[PDB]
This record gives sequence, structure tokens and C-alpha cells, in this order.
Amino acid sequence: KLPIEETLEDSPQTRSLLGVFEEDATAISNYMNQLYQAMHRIYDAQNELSAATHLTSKLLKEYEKQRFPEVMSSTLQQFSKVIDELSSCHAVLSTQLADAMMFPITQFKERDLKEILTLKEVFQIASNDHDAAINRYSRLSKKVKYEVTEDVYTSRKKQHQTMMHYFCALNTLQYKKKIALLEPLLGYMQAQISFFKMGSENLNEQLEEFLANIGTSVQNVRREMDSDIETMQQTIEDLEVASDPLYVPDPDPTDFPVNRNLTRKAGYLNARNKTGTWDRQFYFTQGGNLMSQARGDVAMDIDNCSVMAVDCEDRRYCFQITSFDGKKSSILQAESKKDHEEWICTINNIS
Amino acid sequence: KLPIEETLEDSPQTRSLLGVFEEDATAISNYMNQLYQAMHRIYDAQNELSAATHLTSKLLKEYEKQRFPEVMSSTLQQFSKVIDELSSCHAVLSTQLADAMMFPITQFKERDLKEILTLKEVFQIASNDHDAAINRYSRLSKKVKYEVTEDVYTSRKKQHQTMMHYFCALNTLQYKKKIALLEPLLGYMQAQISFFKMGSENLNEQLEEFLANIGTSVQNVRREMDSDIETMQQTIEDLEVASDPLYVPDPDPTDFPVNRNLTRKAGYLNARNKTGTWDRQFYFTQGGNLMSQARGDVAMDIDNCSVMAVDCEDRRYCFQITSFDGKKSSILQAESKKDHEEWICTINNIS
Repeated sequence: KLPIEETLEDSPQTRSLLGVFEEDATAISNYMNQLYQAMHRIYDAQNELSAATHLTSKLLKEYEKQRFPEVMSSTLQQFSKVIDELSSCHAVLSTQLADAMMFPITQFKERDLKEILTLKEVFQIASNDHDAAINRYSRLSKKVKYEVTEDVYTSRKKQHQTMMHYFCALNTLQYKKKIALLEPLLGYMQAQISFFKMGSENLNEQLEEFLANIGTSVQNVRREMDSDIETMQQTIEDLEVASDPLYVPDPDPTDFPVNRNLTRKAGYLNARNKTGTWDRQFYFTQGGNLMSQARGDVAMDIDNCSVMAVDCEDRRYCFQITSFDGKKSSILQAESKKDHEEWICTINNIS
Repeated sequence: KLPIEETLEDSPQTRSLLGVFEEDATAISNYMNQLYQAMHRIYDAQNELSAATHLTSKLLKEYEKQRFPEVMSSTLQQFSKVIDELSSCHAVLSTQLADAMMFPITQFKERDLKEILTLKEVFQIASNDHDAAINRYSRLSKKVKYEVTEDVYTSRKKQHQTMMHYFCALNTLQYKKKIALLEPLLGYMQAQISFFKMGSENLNEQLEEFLANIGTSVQNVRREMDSDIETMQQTIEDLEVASDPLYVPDPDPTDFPVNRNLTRKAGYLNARNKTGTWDRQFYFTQGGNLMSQARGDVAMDIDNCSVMAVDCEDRRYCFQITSFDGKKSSILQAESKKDHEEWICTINNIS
């Protein structure tokens, strides 16, 4: 395209046919860089997709490894098995795209396009040097006549070599653009056609069934749920209105009679008369035994019951009692006069 | 799973069965958040892939819109046509994944899982308030007896409602985990199966042909290129050794004789004797006309030739001449005694 055998003369016409090419390269670099970055966003996003698909399959396979205080586990494995074969599709694709698309387009924008700019710069440097040389030469008069001529020799010779190679690259660039544009696109497509092929291979109907199946089990699970929430919202309503008259320690004496025939009393009580501060704790009758249990500690014995009677008294508080079958016990305190009676009556009832 | 009708008594055993569930929720949130972020990386990377594929197809379609100073264009359109149908596959998939995968998993981790923490906090607040209430009550002696009892009423009632709803959510959470885990996965897969189906529809053999075709045209283009570079590297060698004895103004007089029979001389020359600085410019004989042309300006006339003789002289420079057919011209300067003669001889030859 660019004639090398026209570089020596270096005519203005020639220098114009260098501009066209040069302008063409500016355009070509601009278009090509745009395509480069788009393909770059493709590649990156593709690997990132590949990686996330893998991590998902990974997590899925660790369900049966979680500390959980069965159809599910077996389920999360087939999904893990199907999502794993897919990851590989993506993993495979990302590799091809890296080798068949990115690399070529990346070398065109790092080697080829650069050399054009590297050469243009060296030629515009050799060109200028000669320019200066010629003037000096011109201003001679009638040895500085050697040195000054020598430079024309050197600068000129440098501009001839420089412009030629430059011309060479610019021509070559003509073949390269066609390739640096078709090659990548061809690779991308071939990559894709193999991607959809491999992926379709694992997406058969025996899977579509499995999927449909679960899709009904989940709707099944959702029905169950909506059903259980309905009966719960009512329970809470029911119990919310029935309990209100019980949130208060001493309830209406006429509607909630001190039951004096219990063979089992259960509830929290405060223990022992030693400030320096008592200790709250749940208590409950049990096979002639009075068991106790602090706030979430998971049910130990405290006193045995085959004891005759049980006094009371206080320490300035209210509703206290005390057992003394074996030797005695600490002083227990109730929260109401009802509670207080039922504690004394139930235990005495316990014989 | 959690019994609501056991909340009023609030026994230590019950409070333990709340821990299990609570521990289970801590685990469940941890596992589920991990799955959430993985699916998030999937979704994002998927849309990003979708977008880059589109932009690529877009750029491709703008080739015939670039300022370029034919099989190619038609080619870049089919690729653009095939890559565009693919973008839609990705575009379609990204939408499904957003609606069928992200949203569900996102609401489980923003609504459901949160409510558990919101409730646990309110219950641990109602629970503590009652705790304090009970003590005050206990320290009464023998109206502050009303206010102090009232609080037990309020704090207790608040703890009963709070714990119940909490129990309710924790149970519901049991159904939800199954769903917030299966639903997303099902959507993702259905999305995928439709993705590969739609994509395969456009990847037929008439395309595989088109691809194979180009793949040979490009190798064809690459052959051509490698071939042209071979003949160029030689040309440059050839011309590099032939030219060396010509880079110097006045070449060997014995090997490059002052040709005095030229009917055409061409080369740069300096013009007019007016410092205040000459002007370099290419000159060339042309149909009895002496044309001139500056550094890249694209070829104007200057003097006519049918002029008798042509003197010379200087202005302190060297190798100058002057024409005077019409009226006269500026003083031209050559770079050598050879150049100088050939300019004077060629023009005189031009009659």
C-alpha cells in the first residue's frame, strides 16, 4: 500500500500519502480500543460468573457439614451436582475466551498498535534532525564544511531507514486489522457454540422432572406454613385474652380459688435469707422430691418430701415458707398469698 | 415446633428449648448469608456479562459508521447479528435470575432473618424488664404497693406477648428456611435450562459453516501478510545498501555523473534571498512548467519554461540559480554542484 521505493526522495506527495495512512491508524486504534475494552468486560464478567457458580455449588455441598441443632440433604446434593456440571461449562468457556479472544485482541492493542506509535515517533525525530541538518548545510559559505555535511549524511540516512520500517509497519497494519478483528470474534463464537453444546448435554428431561417435583414439594411446604401461621395467630389471641387476668400476682380470689388439693405445684420462687441478695429459681414437685432449676441451666434436687408440716415466717419480705424433713431447707418466698398457700398445701398434700 | 401454650409459665426447660432454636437460627443465618452473597456475585456478574455482550454487538454494528480513509462490512454484520441474538439470551436470563433467584433470597435475608433478630431483641428487653419488676415486688414489706405490683402486671404481660410472637416467628422460620433455600435454586435452574435452550436455537450449522469459512479467509489473510513482509524486509535491505552512497549531497563524481540531458529534474530546493530566512520546497519539471510544493500541502505552479538560459550567483550561500522567462523568479538554491548543474541543464534542456 505504502511504497518503500519512494522514501528516499521524500516528496511532499509521498508525505501526504503517509498522512492518510496515519489518519487511518488513528481511527483504527480508536475503534479497536473500544472493541478491546468491551471484550475485556466480557472476559472478566465471564470468569467472575464462572467463579461464583463454583462457590455456589461448593456452599451447597457443605450443607451436610453445617452445625444444625431426610429429603433435604439428598436434594441439596443433586442441585450441587447439576450446578457443578454447569460451573465447568463456564470454567471451560472462560479459558477458551482467554486464549481465543482476549490474548489476540490484547496483543494487537499492546504490540502492533504500539509499534506504530513507537515508529511514528522515531521517524518524526529522524525527520526533524535532518530538517535542521539541511539548514546548517544551506548556510555554509563560499573543517566545519565536513562536520556540517557529515550530519546531512547521518541525519538523512537515519531518516531513510526510519521512514522505511515505519512504512513497512503501516502496510502490515493493513493485514493485521483484518486479523485482529476477525480472529477474536471467531474465537468468541466457537467458544460459545461449544459452551451451549456442553451445557445442553446436562440439561435433560429427567432433570426437568426433578425440578418440577421439588416445585410442588415447596408449594407443599408453603401450604403447610400458611396453615400453621393461621392456627398460631388465633392461639396467641385465645391465650392473650385468657391470660390477662393472670399476669398479676394475686388474681381475683373469687375466680381463681386457692387450690388446696394439688399433688403438684410448679413455679419460680426466691430462696434463702442472706442479703450479704436472694436467688430466683423455678421449683416443681416430683415423686416426693422438690426439684429446683435456675434460669436456663438444664434440673437438680433440693429437698425431699415426706416431711410433716411446714411453717413460714419472713425476714421482712412476704409469702415465705420452709421445709424440714431431712434436716431443713432454705427459706422459700412466693409471689402471692395464693401461691403461698398452694405451696404449703401441695407439699403437705405430698404427705 | 416451639410451644406457645408454655410461654406463660416460662419455665427454665422452656427457655432452653428456646436456645436450641436460637442457636439454630444463628447457624441458619450464617449459612444463608453465605448463599446470599454467592448468588449475588452470580447475578451481578450475569448482568455485567449481558451488558458487555450487548455493547460488543453495538460497536460491531458501528463499523460502517467509522471514519475510514467489501466482504468485511457485510461480515461484521452477521457477527453482529449472531452476537446480538446471544445478548438477548443473557439479557433474558439476567431478568429471570433477578425475579426468580435474587429477590426471594434477598427478602429472606432482609425481612425474615431480620424479624428474628428484631423480635429476639424485644423479647430480651421485655424479659429483663420483668426480671427487675419481680425483684422490686419481692422487696416489698409487711401506694407503692400498687405501683410496684402494677409493673409486674405490665412487664409480665409484655413478656408474654413478646415471647409468643417470637416463638411464632421461630417456628415459621422452620418452614421458611426450606423455601428460602429451594425456591432460589429452583428458579436459577429453570432460568438456566431456558437459557441454554434459547441459545442453542440460534447456534445451527449454517453458522458453523460461516465460521469455518472466515477461519480460512483469515488464514488466507495471514498468509498474504507473512508473504508481503518477506519481500519488504528484502526491499529495505536492497535499498539500504544501494542508497548509502546517495545520502551525501555531493556523491562520488565518477560514479554518479552530472547528467546533462535530463528532460525532468525533481527535488527540494531553497527559495528567495530575504533573511529578514528562506523556504524549503520540492520542485519538479512539468510540461514546460516549474511546479513547487511545500511540506505536505498537496502542487502549485511557480515559473514557466521556454526561457533562454539561466544565470546563477549567490547571496553568500552555494549552488544558486534563477529563471527569467516571463519576468524572472526568486533565487533557487540546490544542495550540490551536481544538483546545481542538473537544475540549470534540465531547464535549459526544457528549451
